[PDB]
Amino acid sequence: QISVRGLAGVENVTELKKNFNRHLHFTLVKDRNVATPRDYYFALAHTVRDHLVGRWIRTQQHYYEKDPKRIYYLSLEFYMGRTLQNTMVNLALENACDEATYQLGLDMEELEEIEEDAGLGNGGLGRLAACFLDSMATLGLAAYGYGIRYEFGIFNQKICGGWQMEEADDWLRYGNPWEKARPEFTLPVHFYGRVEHTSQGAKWVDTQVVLAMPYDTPVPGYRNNVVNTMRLWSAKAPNDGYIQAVLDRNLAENISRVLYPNDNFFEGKELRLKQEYFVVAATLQDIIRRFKSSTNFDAFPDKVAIQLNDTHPSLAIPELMRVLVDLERLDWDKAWEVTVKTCAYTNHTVLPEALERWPVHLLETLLPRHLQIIYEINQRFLNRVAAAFPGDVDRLRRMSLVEEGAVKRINMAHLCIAGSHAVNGVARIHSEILKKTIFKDFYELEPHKFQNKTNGITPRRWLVLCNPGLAEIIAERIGEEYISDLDQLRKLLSYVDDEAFIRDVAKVKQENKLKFAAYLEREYKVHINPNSLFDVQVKRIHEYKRQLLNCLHVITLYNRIKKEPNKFVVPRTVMIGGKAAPGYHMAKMIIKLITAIGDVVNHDPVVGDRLRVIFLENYRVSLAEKVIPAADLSEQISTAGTEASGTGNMKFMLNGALTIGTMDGANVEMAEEAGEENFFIFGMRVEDVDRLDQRGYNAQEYYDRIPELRQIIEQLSSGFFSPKQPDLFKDIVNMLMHHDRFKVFADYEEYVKCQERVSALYKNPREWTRMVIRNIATSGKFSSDRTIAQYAREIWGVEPSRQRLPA
Amino acid sequence: QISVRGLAGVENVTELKKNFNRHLHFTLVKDRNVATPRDYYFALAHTVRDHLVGRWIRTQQHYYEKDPKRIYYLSLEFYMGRTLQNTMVNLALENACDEATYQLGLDMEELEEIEEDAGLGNGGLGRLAACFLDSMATLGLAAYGYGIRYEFGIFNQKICGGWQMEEADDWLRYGNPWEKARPEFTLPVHFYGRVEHTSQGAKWVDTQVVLAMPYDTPVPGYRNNVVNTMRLWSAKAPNDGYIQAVLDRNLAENISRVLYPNDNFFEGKELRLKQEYFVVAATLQDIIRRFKSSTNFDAFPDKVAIQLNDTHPSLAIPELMRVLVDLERLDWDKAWEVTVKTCAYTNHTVLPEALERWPVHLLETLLPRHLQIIYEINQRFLNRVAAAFPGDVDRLRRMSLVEEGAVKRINMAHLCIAGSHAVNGVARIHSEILKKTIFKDFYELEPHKFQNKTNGITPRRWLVLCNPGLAEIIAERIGEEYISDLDQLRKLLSYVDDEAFIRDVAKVKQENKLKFAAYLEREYKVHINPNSLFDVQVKRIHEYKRQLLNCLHVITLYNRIKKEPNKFVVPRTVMIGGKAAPGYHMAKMIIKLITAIGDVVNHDPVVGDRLRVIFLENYRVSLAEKVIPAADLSEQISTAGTEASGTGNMKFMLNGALTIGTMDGANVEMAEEAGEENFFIFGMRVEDVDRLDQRGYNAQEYYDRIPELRQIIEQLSSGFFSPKQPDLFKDIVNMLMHHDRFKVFADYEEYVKCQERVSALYKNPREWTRMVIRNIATSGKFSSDRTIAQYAREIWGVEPSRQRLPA
Ligand SMILES: CC(C)(C)c1ccc(C(=O)NC(=O)N[C@@H]2O[C@H](CO)[C@@H](O)[C@H](O)[C@H]2O)cc1
Ligand SMILES: CC(C)(C)c1ccc(C(=O)NC(=O)N[C@@H]2O[C@H](CO)[C@@H](O)[C@H](O)[C@H]2O)cc1
Ligand SMILES: O=c1[nH]cnc2c1ncn2[C@@H]1O[C@H](COP(=O)(O)O)[C@@H](O)[C@H]1O
Ligand SMILES: O=c1[nH]cnc2c1ncn2[C@@H]1O[C@H](COP(=O)(O)O)[C@@H](O)[C@H]1O
Ligand SMILES: *Cc1c(COP(=O)(O)O)cnc(C)c1O
Ligand SMILES: *Cc1c(COP(=O)(O)O)cnc(C)c1O
Repeated sequence: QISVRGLAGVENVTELKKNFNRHLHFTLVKDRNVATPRDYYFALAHTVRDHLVGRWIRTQQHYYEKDPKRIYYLSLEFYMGRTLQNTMVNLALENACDEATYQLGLDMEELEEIEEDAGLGNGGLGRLAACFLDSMATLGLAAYGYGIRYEFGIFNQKICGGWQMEEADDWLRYGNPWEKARPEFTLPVHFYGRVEHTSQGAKWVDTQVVLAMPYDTPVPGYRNNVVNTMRLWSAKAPNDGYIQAVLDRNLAENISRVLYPNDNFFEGKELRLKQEYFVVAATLQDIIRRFKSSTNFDAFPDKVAIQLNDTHPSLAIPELMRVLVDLERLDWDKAWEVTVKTCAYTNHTVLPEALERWPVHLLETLLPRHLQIIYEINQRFLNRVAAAFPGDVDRLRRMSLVEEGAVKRINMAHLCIAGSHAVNGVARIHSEILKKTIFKDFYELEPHKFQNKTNGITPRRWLVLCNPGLAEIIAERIGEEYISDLDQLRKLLSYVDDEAFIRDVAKVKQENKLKFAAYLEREYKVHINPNSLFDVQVKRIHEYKRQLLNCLHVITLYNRIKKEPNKFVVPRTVMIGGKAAPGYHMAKMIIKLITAIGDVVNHDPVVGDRLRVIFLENYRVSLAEKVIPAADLSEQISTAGTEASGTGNMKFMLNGALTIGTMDGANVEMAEEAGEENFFIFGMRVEDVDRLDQRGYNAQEYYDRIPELRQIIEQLSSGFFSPKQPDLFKDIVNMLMHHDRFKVFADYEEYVKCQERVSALYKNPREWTRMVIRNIATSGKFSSDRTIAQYAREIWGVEPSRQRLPA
Repeated sequence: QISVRGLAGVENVTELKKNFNRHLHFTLVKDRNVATPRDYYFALAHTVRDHLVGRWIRTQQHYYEKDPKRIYYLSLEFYMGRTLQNTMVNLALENACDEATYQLGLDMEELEEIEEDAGLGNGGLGRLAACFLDSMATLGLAAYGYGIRYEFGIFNQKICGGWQMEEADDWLRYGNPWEKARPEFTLPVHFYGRVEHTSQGAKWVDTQVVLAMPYDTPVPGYRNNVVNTMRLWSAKAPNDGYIQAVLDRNLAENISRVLYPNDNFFEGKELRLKQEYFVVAATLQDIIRRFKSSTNFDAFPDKVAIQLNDTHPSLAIPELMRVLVDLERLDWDKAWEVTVKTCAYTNHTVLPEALERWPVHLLETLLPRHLQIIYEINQRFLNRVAAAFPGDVDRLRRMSLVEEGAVKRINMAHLCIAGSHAVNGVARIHSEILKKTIFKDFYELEPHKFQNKTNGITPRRWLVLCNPGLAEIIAERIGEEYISDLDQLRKLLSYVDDEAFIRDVAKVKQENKLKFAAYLEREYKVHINPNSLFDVQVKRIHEYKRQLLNCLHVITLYNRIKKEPNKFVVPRTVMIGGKAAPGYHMAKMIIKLITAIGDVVNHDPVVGDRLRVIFLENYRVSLAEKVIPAADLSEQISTAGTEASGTGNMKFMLNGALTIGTMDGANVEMAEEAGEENFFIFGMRVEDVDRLDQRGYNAQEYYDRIPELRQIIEQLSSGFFSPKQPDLFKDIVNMLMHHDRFKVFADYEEYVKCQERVSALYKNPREWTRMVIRNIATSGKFSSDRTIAQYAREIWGVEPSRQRLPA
């Protein structure tokens, strides 16, 4: 149908059709008479998977022969989503599979909806790992993603009576055609035990063993025949009254059972610590095995890079030391030199409650040798600080890896900085804040260590796959090369006054909105006006992300309508979606508030179709691919200095939405690229937040001076949005009035005013679309290909390559 | 190589080779350079599996079209063993696969050894179900095997310091290529809750739900293109703080985790009760669904037969009533008529400790509605007894399904007789004992209900597969038809004086013994003399099976050698193998005794190679296929009246061993078929055991009157067989002297004398072999094809058919 989806050649279509039928018969053991749409999905999945295999085997043997430096990306999260369409796109099979399935009497889009998301992540950090895997394969790097194969990923979110309900994400129920179990490569991981000192060093003895079984998933590059590996570990009990002993195997296998869904507050839970060590210990054995199959560990950093995605795999640092010192018998200083040159650490937040600080007593019991190594790292590190800053005793206590107090803790971020040659933030403003605030002491000691690597998203999934209509109209003008070189989108600026292109951009958006409006009715029975402004905020529910500020605007619009009903206002569909961490009470209250506002707003006859408030249930990668192409306005309204980067912001920019946002995270660089005149910027900057903190933030002041804000707070308190439980939202009101860390009231006035400027522009479709074109055209910097190329050159010491491998 | 293994045509060999390579590449994701023998096994398994699929789909659709009466064989055990060779044999692919693999540079026999046994059973009862599945497919019956997919089958047995150690049988670790998961056909099973009475009958409410997910395994008939289904249920939790709730899913899924390995003593364990209901509830929903896809349940018994393998699935009876009465709204009397005509029950033991008697309080909590139904069945049944035998109050308490006492129990055997139209024993003597002793009252009420169905074994696995050499020399003389018509073996009697045939039979046995002698050295480092008499007792360790009597003979031979060292004795290799139930202390002591005897006997220089005692570790189906073809003497020495049938006895007879045994179980019919002169019969008959019980069994009498027996007991007591723990075997001595239920001493003298007659004949190879020929020639009755044909005609009301389906 469309050009960017590849060729539908007679020979390939014929071939796909027969392999589809072969799988339906031999693989699924079904005939056409009893086959369901799910059976047809699996037959297609296996057919497409066949095309990966040859390339997968030859890529991996190519690495064995040529022995390039290997990149190991360690993460507890890989938020992969669906694999079928992505595979077709990267292999140039989409039009051929569409044609083949059409000829068999099937709709491929319907078959695509059957696949479960691989939801092995919480949000941005997990999705970043997924985009990075795609870019690393596309750039021809010898890269491996290492993580945990959770049996249950992020919970499915049900909304019952306006409240979030969690249910198990049983994503493996019908099987996973993409993975290959490798039980032959199972490795032992040790826990507990004790440390024995002998003539020849320390020995870790009397341990309990858990087996780590790898499952490999192919990661195809974009049309370069490169297929890399994501290896995820599954926990297995070793084979050595009777009935109970067998049933107790579950205890060991619980390690890989479920993803921890708390993304707001660090809890030192033992099972989580086991998960973190499990991935680290199994992965490092793999790394060393592969290195030895190339005695001398001087070349180790020349052949290995380990990237730590946050501090979650930080135990890699003392584990590498343990292996080099205890097992390989290297002296401490040499082992440390190797470790530092091998490891690099990425930080994703400055919020203190989201930083890992493990109680010493847990590490003492679970990993006694690792604690000894950490103490030794700390002593040697603090000797360097003391020599650099003589007599500065407070610096010594501030920089210590060991935190004293009620309970002693290890600061995993401090461990990571000490043991890494590079530390990066994820957007320019974020990396600056790190140097000026929480890691200031470390920056003063080792300035060379600190870098910025602004985040990005893959334009394969986040344009070509989810928005083929926009990809096509772009390709008509400038060709197809931009898909792996997103900077080429700048060429679109010469079409900003092109009447045909303006109309096409606006047409693609309208089609996306109609399609999403139809999805909503079919799947959830909710009716929206497709001519309204699609006002979208989708992301995990957090106080810092300020879904509450959005809520206040929505109520303001409602109250204004009720005051002057016969006055014209630009119609809006306000959509808010995202999951809340199960133990995050305030986030769960915010979801309830959103639905409660909807219950009042959506049923007021005076409002009509001029304002609709919808909570988007079960927000996940597959839903993002649907809603983002349909959005007109992207809400990126975190308190300045709190959102390290954001990546959803970039997805919306690439897909033709305009952005309303604070000068926070990557928003700053986005506005810089597009021009501030083409962005809806409002609110306090970081410096204004700082000035307000020094003075003391008093929410009462805003309540007293803004009548419209007062009315909303009174409405909340009095039970206007909860008639049968008048005090339902008292926690929210109390927080806003007395202990709001994120200064919602302080940005209210400027936010509302900025929103009026948005409505004013939307009234002029031609100028709206021209501003959209200016955004899409300057979104090139935010490709994860750019991000990964910078990691490769500036941290890993390897050169990217767009050169194709033989098919 | 050999004729019975089929054709190796140029076209088939070429085809198998390329499909092997396709699976290695696309299915296993491996290249020849890194592939291991295990990879090669899996590639072959998938290639052979492909040939099943077409026939599997067409067999099942044929049943849907023709709608024949369906046979449902319900068992908690299916002792399947390995599947690869059996599949090749039944599909006539063995020579072709041998040739194809040879041309690829691989040894197929080596690849065969890689496959794990499906050890989903304990012993004879579980293996009977497996043989029955093979025969039902071979006889063209629309038969389904229904059971539980245990994650862990019968434990692997390790011997450490002479003691049995158990370890988990992780048979699914590398995957199972034979099964197909059918998650789309998952069904709910209910537990706990309470019973609510309404206007329209009872309702079972407030239950906990566990999901039953089916896995289907193909069961190919012998060269008839029939492929039936074995459906095994796996337990799954339904999808509806957070972390713990997810981890607690294990509780539900534990139902299908492990096979209970106690085959000696009934323990009323709750998890076992859950297993029994789980298989029954899921299976019956399947049966009813399939029946409704043919309102009127009058035709139900015309379209459905349910065979209960022991009382383990006895809950089928009240569950069928529950469904018909509570859900389908049939009146009680009609539902009962249907139930009785549908169900049949097979008994496998008369030993009271092995009979299921479930505590009322467990059933009350777990299955409250089923208990109500059982009580109602009992009241109506006892009203019939009272009308038939007026005033016989003791009969009423004897026949009750409810047993009064300290704890009230349900007698599941009584439930089965009441609710079945047919009750059978498993050998003629066994079925007679049932009528005369434990089920006498029931036989007097309903004589028509009671039948015999003498057990059998499949000649595919137990001759063609495990003993191809013997199968071939038989086929040379009489052709190949005997493989599915074992009675044709009678034609071999005209070759009893044929000098060529005598030599060939003796040659095949010698080759089998050399091969097994080599297996022992290679896998266990034990050295045996292949010219000795192979004296074999393999079966589960039980007091009734009297491995202890064998032990006493072995010590007698040793003591006789030590007394007269320079006297000639026929050299023997005495092999004893079998697992003991983990909680069966006496059985574990018996294993220790066997190894302890070996430790003394095998290292005495005076003995030389004249006597060797070996414990065969980890006895299982795959080991039986190796040792049975190598045996000269089959030990079948249970106390008369205790072994219901035996099936191992039949395996040895088919494979050219002579039998030493008591007149117990099927031994009686075996001796009848072969002629008593061609059997080594010794010991008390059932009547002699009865006379001894009435008198009172006093072991001291035998000790006092037999000097050779006294010496052995003194040796045991004094620590001759345990120098470092002199009192190690005190439990065994005490049992033998004071509380031996199985009268080991009473059969000692006749056993030893009979063993001398065996040695005398072995000294004359020609006459030994002629007696062997007489046994093989008359083993035809003991084919499970004969057994199943009798079930089909006399119980199920269906006609067998050797007619081939189109390929
Ligand atoms: C330590 C613990 C509380 C368990 C925890 C666990 C997970 C998270 C988590 O999911 N954390 C994020 O997604 N972090 C996100 O990372 C992306 C990518 O750089 C950024 O764009 C975004 O600004 C940042 O908030 C945060 C905290
Ligand atoms: C009730 C419980 C104690 C759990 C239990 C569980 C399993 C068994 C068990 O495995 N039981 C047998 O194998 N029984 C065997 O069945 C075969 C086939 O008919 C006969 O040849 C043989 O004589 C008989 O002992 C016996 C008892
Ligand atoms: O020892 C070897 N000989 C030949 N190829 C090898 C060897 N080891 C690894 N490979 C290749 O590398 C791949 C496996 O890589 P690895 O398991 O990640 O180390 C396989 O697909 C092989 O093609
Ligand atoms: O409704 C039907 N239409 C056509 N074939 C059916 C239907 N139901 C069952 N079958 C056939 O019967 C087989 C499944 O049988 P069942 O699941 O055991 O009842 C399938 O392989 C089909 O070929
Ligand atoms: C991109 C993405 C995120 C991250 O969004 P932010 O607005 O940057 O927090 C979270 N969840 C999903 C499913 C995503 O795709
Ligand atoms: C045949 C068989 C049995 C049954 O043997 P008996 O001597 O009849 O008890 C037990 N286990 C296995 C593995 C068998 O093959």
